[PDB]
Amino acid sequence: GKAFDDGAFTGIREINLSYNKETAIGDFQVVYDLNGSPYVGQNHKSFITGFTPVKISLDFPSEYIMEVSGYTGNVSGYVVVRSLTFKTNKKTYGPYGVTSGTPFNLPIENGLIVGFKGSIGYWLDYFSMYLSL
Amino acid sequence: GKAFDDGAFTGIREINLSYNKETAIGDFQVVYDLNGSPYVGQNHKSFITGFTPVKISLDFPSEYIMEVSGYTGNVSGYVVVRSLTFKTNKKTYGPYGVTSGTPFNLPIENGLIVGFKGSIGYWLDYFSMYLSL
Amino acid sequence: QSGISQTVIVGPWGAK
Amino acid sequence: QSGISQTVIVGPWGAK
Ligand SMILES: CO[C@@H]1O[C@H](CO)[C@H](O)[C@H](O)[C@H]1O
Repeated sequence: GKAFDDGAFTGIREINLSYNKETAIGDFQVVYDLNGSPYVGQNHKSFITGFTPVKISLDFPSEYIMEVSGYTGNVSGYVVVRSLTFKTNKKTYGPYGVTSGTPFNLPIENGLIVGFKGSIGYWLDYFSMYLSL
Repeated sequence: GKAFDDGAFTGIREINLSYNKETAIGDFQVVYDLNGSPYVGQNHKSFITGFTPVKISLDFPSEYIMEVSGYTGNVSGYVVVRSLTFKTNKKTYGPYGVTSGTPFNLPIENGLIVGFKGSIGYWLDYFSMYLSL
Repeated sequence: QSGISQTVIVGPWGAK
Repeated sequence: QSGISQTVIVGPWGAK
């Protein structure tokens, strides 16, 4: 996969991702907030194409993500993120993809996701999140 | 179960917990650092006996936790924390308990666990961690 | 603000 | 120190 690292911002306005229902999460792009202005993040694309695109448009600043969760599993020999769900104080977006494999979740009691990093090959291999008050 | 919330400190010196290889995590207690003095956290005890005690004494400050992981699952009709494992930059402590049910994990690329909170009845029901740079 | 300092908290894991 | 500010990071998930 190709590594990526957006760094840290001041919050999240929009998540653009893609997935396929037989495979996994494909591409990933975030529109951050930067001091109350939109910052259009790099668009991290899979080496292949075919995925169904989704736009998660949050009602910023009142709406924010409280939990990220997903499944990892094996697709044609690759262990990847097969599913993602984003739960905010307002509602749940997802699951997008295939919800089979080993689960993971990052629930947040206090604080904000303010950036993403990770790696994408054919699919989303893994990701980390920057957190801040 | 009975709620506990130790608050936030400067770091972690020692974790004392108990577990049963057929059930789940029981007692939990932490010796934090507070500006260079050990802060002896309240021993948060299970309602029941019969657990095995473990002392995780860390080489503070050069050694620190990088990943907490575990399983959650049924015991007696309750969803509880069935196992924990603590990985530092120096070694791995655990798994302690029963490594069955739903996996979870919190790996940390940057920052420190500085506090625990949660609830313990017969077993560790749930927990959260305070993070700081 | 209040005069109580704030910290990031992640969790909970276990029972909901 | 360096002059780059820092931020808590948690992860990775995705079989690592
Ligand atoms: C069997 O007693 C219980 O212990 C459980 C498992 O830990 C839960 O905490 C219950 O609330 C507490 O009443």
